[PDB]
Amino acid sequence: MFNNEPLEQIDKELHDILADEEKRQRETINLIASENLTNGAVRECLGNRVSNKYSEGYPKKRYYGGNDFIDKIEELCQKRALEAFNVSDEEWGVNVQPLSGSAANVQALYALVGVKGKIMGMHLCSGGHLTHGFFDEKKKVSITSDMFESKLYKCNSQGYVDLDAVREMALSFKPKVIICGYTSYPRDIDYQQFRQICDEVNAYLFADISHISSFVACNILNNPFLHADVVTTTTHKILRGPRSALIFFNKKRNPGIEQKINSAVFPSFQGGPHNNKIAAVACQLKEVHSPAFKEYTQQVLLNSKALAKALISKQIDLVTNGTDNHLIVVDLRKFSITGSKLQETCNAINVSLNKNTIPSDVDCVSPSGVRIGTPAMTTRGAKEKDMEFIADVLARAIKITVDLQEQYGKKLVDFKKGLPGNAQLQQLKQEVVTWAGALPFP
Amino acid sequence: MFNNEPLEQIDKELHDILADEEKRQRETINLIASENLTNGAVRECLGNRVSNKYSEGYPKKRYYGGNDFIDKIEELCQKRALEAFNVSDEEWGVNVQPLSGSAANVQALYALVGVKGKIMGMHLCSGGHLTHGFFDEKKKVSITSDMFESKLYKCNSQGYVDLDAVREMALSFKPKVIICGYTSYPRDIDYQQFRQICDEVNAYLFADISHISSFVACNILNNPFLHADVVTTTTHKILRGPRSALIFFNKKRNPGIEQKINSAVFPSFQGGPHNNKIAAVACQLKEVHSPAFKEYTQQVLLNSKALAKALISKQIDLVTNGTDNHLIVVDLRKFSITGSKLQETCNAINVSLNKNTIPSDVDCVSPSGVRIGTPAMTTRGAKEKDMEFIADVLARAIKITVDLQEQYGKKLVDFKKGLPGNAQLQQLKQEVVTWAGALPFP
Ligand SMILES: Cc1[nH]nc2c1[C@](c1cc(-c3ccccc3F)cc(C(F)(F)F)c1)(C(C)C)C(C#N)=C(N)O2
Ligand SMILES: Cc1[nH]nc2c1[C@](c1cc(-c3ccccc3F)cc(C(F)(F)F)c1)(C(C)C)C(C#N)=C(N)O2
Ligand SMILES: Cc1ncc(COP(=O)(O)O)c(CNCC(=O)O)c1O
Ligand SMILES: Cc1ncc(COP(=O)(O)O)c(CNCC(=O)O)c1O
Ligand SMILES: [Cl-]
Repeated sequence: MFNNEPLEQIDKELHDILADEEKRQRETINLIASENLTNGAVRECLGNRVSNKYSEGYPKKRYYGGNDFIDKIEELCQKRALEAFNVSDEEWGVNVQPLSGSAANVQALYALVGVKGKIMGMHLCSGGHLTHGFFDEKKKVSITSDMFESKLYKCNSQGYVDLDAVREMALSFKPKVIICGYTSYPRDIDYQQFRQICDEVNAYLFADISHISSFVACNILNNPFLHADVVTTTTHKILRGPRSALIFFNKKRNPGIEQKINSAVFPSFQGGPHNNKIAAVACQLKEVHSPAFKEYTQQVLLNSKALAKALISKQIDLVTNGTDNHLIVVDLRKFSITGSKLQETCNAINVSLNKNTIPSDVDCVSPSGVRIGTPAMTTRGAKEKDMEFIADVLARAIKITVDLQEQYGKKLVDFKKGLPGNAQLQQLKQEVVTWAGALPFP
Repeated sequence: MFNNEPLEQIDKELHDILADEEKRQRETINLIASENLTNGAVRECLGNRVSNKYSEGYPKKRYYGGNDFIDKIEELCQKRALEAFNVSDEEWGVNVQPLSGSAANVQALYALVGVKGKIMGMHLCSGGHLTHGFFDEKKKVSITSDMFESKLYKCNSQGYVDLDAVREMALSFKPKVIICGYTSYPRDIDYQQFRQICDEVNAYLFADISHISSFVACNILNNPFLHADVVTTTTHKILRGPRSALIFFNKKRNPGIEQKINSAVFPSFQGGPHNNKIAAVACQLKEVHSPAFKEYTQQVLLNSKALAKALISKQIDLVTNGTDNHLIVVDLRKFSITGSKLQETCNAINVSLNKNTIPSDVDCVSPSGVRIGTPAMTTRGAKEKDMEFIADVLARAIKITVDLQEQYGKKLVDFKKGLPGNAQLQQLKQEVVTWAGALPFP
């Protein structure tokens, strides 16, 4: 007693928009540092009937029976995760149930410190995530600042994490957890120094590596598994999996931590797991542990270095003057245009990027930067040579943005009016669409 | 620079288990009250490239651009939802971002009351959910009992919600929210009476209708939208959607609730939405609002009544002696077997059900019932005639369970030893597999 007609016959209205969405993705230069494109096999898992099953609990500790095949998939996923991140299952545990990055960080934080617990994290404005304790004078913006007591550490004026400030804060604040790994940080992290600071105050070390996870797995960047008690990551960014999260815990360092984490994910926060997510994650973790994926990750870094170097050749300033990873943050102060203005301009030319704060910024309204990344475009086959064109397109959009601002003024409402119909933008979009439309698309 | 091989070529190990899972689903008599089977169209959405997109924020208020088509899908979803639940978009608002039911409840609860906030809900043992404030002497099991202050109200000895007790509790406890709508409750709810109690104490009315959402939408059962401040529901159960949740808020009763609820989902708890989820939900919400789906829902109730009646003709006791909905809870005390033993017996015969508490039960360990539901089997085309056979199968499983307990003893370890190779079970399973295997499968 069901309708088995395909999506196109069943809901033509919805199917058009999805096909529209498909066309926009394939015709866009996607520089969102956190975005990627999943392969058909990962999308087959996400559409699988495994999502039908309710399997509250953990493998071999299910509330319900009929979970034999589900248990194999959840165990296959945990093995592949520990393998991919070069950790021993005797020494490290992992939870595959968190639905997304934010849920996983909140669940993990709760496990470690509990309600009213004290946490330290990097500020959103300096490159931290919302789930790292972010609040504002006006509001406790994140649950992580409301169900926990949070202190926030700023990066220095050159955009690097300033450890002296971190230690100064840890000794005075005395938190139970200190979080590192960030949302818009273009450089590598000194985990060892974090581990040294955490010990002095007897606090846990929490590394959130969602943005750089692939780098850590393939040993191109510093390894937080050597020093951290907990490691969290999403699977949908540089890792190129579905939208999900992973929580790693150091049993050797903290016995009895497995129970706290596992009980935090369920039943403290979540109910039934999403089995299609888990199947999809397993599928990508196998790809992650192949010499080919290491190649791709290497390619992402090469493209990022080349992109940075080309932007600098065109007189564009980058925060910290470059990158050790997949992402770059452009300081736009010399051009006197805001990041929101450039983002608007870039949408008009089918270039996806995001406005981003810089060290000088005092407000999340009017940020002075944009953040770009290479993983999506690297997934689409762009090589080092292709980055000069991306940099050229961005330089042209900056100039166009300056021209329009000269013509209509700094008020964002007035600036947007200049955008529709602009000859140069229509031309620029056209070149963007023609090059973007050509590239391999999973 | 990606691998486009199909799932079978790319991951044969994973692909076999999924086909295994598929075959077990198709060969099982699925009586899990919270389970259903999604159509190909809903799974096409789940596998869609829309999940590649990051769209933090809300429609027309996105952090990033390139969200034109994503915005159409989110607005189309909220529109379709409000229509389905027969509410005016002027009077009610809905949030479509929550990843699952538990997340949605925690988010909604936080919006209304905040940290340390006072809430009241039905106890887990009486048919309430974990997200309704569940705690135990040994620990605060749900975040809802830890981040909030919760009081729990029990049903009476006949299995009915006892309003006198709720009022007694509300006036004494003075919570900001009172929750109704349950995980294992076989009868309808008097929302009006709840609305009265809440007014007496100035508390919000929260209805969780995930198990009965279809009955509320198609108007076979009482409408909580008439009385509640908030309605929450999952989309993966009777509604037949993907795994996701919806949060409804009454704007007329509480202006400025829209912002409180919306900010709670993001950026308080979650980050990026899962667009494939939202797309999937829109697709099912269209089906919900068709006269055909009302027929299916009607059929779920016909099947449930018939099943209760057939169980009773076989001398099996039901909590509240019947049902007003899709679910039944069987009291097993007269047979001196526990729910866990019957669940084990039922997995051996490919009958999916879950152990459940009954009013007499003091502790969650060793519960004296099993909960069954008709939505999955109704989805597979089972009519009222087919229920006598299901009831017959369950009667045989109870008898066999009693015989095995006689042979091997009441200890769970000892009882399970009798299970493998049992001639009657092999026979019952084969009978089960033959009938189940034949039914339509989406
Ligand atoms: C959307 C998002 N999610 N997690 C994040 C952001 C960022 C961000 C967040 C916010 C923000 C502020 C208050 C409340 C909610 C918010 F999302 C404002 C801005 C800004 F300034 F550019 F408008 C940027 C950015 C990557 C998009 C951000 C940055 N920078 C950081 N570090 O982490
Ligand atoms: C798994 C689940 N999720 N939400 C639920 C349950 C139930 C349940 C929950 C628990 C439970 C207890 C402590 C901690 C975590 C738990 F999941 C124990 C039992 C039981 F009785 F079978 F042991 C049953 C049931 C539908 C499966 C339950 C019931 N009854 C209720 N009302 O809501
Ligand atoms: C370090 C980090 N942690 C957690 C999250 C949360 O992931 P979910 O959105 O799946 O909840 C993000 C997302 N960062 C947003 C971006 O970089 O674009 C992140 O950058
Ligand atoms: C009333 C109610 N609310 C929330 C949930 C949880 O939704 P998620 O599992 O998607 O978090 C359930 C599922 N209860 C388990 C069952 O009935 O089988 C429920 O019955
Ligand atoms: Cl999903």
